[PDB]
Amino acid sequence: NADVVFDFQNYTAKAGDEVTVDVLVDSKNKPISAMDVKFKVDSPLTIEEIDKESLAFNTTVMTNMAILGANFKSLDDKGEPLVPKDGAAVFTLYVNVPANTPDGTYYVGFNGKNEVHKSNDGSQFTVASKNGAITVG
Amino acid sequence: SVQKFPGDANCDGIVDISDAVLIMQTMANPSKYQMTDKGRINADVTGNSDGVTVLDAQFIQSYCLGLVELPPVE
Ligand SMILES: [Ca+2]
Ligand SMILES: [Ca+2]
Repeated sequence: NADVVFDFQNYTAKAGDEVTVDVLVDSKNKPISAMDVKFKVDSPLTIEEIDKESLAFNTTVMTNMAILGANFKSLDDKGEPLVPKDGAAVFTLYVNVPANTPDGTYYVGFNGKNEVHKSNDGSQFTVASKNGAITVG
Repeated sequence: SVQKFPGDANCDGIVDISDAVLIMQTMANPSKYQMTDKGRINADVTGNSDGVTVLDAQFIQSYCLGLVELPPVE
């Protein structure tokens, strides 16, 4: 069973809407030192922007929109890895639903990179994800 | 001489965001967190051999995102 589980949450939209996706995490109150991830969404939806703040960790997220990549370090003022703030977005994504999107369910999630680091030595947690359904009607 | 491995602050044989974490920690609490002599050499990746600062940690983050290249091995 995964050490930490991301909840992309579920959303409803109509064609033409922007959806704000708040990605939550449950680490079972374990601390996390850093994340380095990539995102995707089912076509024809697009991720238009990755927010540069992580509310769960009160830190700046570095992004590369060309690969939908994002990373950060999550340490307190003495360098200790942080427990994520319960209920707070770890990442926020802004998703565009084009005007001509057919009715359907379109998933947002990770795209083959989802690193969650434990410490300072390369050790990582195992990771799972759930939800991320954007139901367009 | 032993060839350096630019980016590999923690000397685990790969460059990834844990290297940025170690850099930050060594400045936040030097009593608790240190780099080895090799790690410190490895960690200075930008700034023209100015020493290790937060900009080195950020450069490793950029590298993990595909935005920059690490400096030459010596
Ligand atoms: Ca390393
Ligand atoms: Ca430097």
